[PDB]
Amino acid sequence: SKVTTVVATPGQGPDRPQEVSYTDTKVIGNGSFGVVYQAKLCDSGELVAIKKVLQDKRFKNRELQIMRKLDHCNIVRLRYFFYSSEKKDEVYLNLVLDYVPETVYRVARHYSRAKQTLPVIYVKLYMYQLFRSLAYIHSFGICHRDIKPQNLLLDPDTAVLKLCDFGSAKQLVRGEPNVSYICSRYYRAPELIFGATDYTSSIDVWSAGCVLAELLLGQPIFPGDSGVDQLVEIIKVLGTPTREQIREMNPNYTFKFPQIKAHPWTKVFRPRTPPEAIALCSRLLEYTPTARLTPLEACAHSFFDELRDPNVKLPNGRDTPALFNFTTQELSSNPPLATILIPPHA
Repeated sequence: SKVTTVVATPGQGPDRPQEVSYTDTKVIGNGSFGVVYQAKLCDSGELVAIKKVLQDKRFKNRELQIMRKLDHCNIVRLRYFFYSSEKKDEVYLNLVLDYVPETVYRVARHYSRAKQTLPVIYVKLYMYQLFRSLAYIHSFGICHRDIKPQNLLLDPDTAVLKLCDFGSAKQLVRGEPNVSYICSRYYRAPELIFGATDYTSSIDVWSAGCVLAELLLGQPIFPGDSGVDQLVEIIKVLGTPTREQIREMNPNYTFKFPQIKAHPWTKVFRPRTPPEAIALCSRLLEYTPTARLTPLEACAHSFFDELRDPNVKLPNGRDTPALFNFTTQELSSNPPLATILIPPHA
């Protein structure tokens, strides 16, 4: 019934605002983040998302500034943004984003409620796409700081994955400190749990490594409602961290801990799990942050060879989505991998 018309600046490109118009405005959800809507652009009939947060008098919005610098097919694209007015005599930023209809969390839960596990092909597609999006944003020095299944949108028909929510994202610089209260419960890296403030982008990776294990296992790998609990689940799997490992994570703590041996990664997963899946996990979920693979080194991992097979298709008969359209930016961390990341037939 209702057509809202606004004058919005576009996400990227030059600063030249246009008349955008939309209708069918539904709440998708709301939380600490503010409110997220769905709506339908009057022109294309194309669906979009609108994230509405209150705007600080004092400062320019961080999430906005980051979103404008980003363009990559595995990351929700900021189409437009505008300023408007639930709390009166005050100013709201509105980000108009790509709409993506599912989330990994919901899909994962669907498979779980049905006592089944996601087919490994879908794990392979999704994790690979997530590892690219990190590869990209990390190359700008930007850390997302809140990797978890809910922030992984999906189109079930096209198998495209898009990372979302940059509300916690920030650029890490060596020698600047950073607040250690930023990851979500099951996915925090140990350095964070221990309250370190000299952490690096390798936190985003430890999280992905949790998302992987979650998808293979059908339930969270390192659950717990307290730091202590999470830490005991971690030690159960990785074994007692050494002195050298603790210093690498957080110097101020080098507590004592329970002396537990490592339950070999092969004994952690269901029996017909692929060993490359396991192999990958073990290199992602490392105590020492510098020992963790980088996101690009992940994409080039064996687990992902099937995606580079020239005959791969989706179970529904369609082609796999863009997997190979790397840019110079994405590759800057380590350009030789192109020889493995871009396969003969692409």
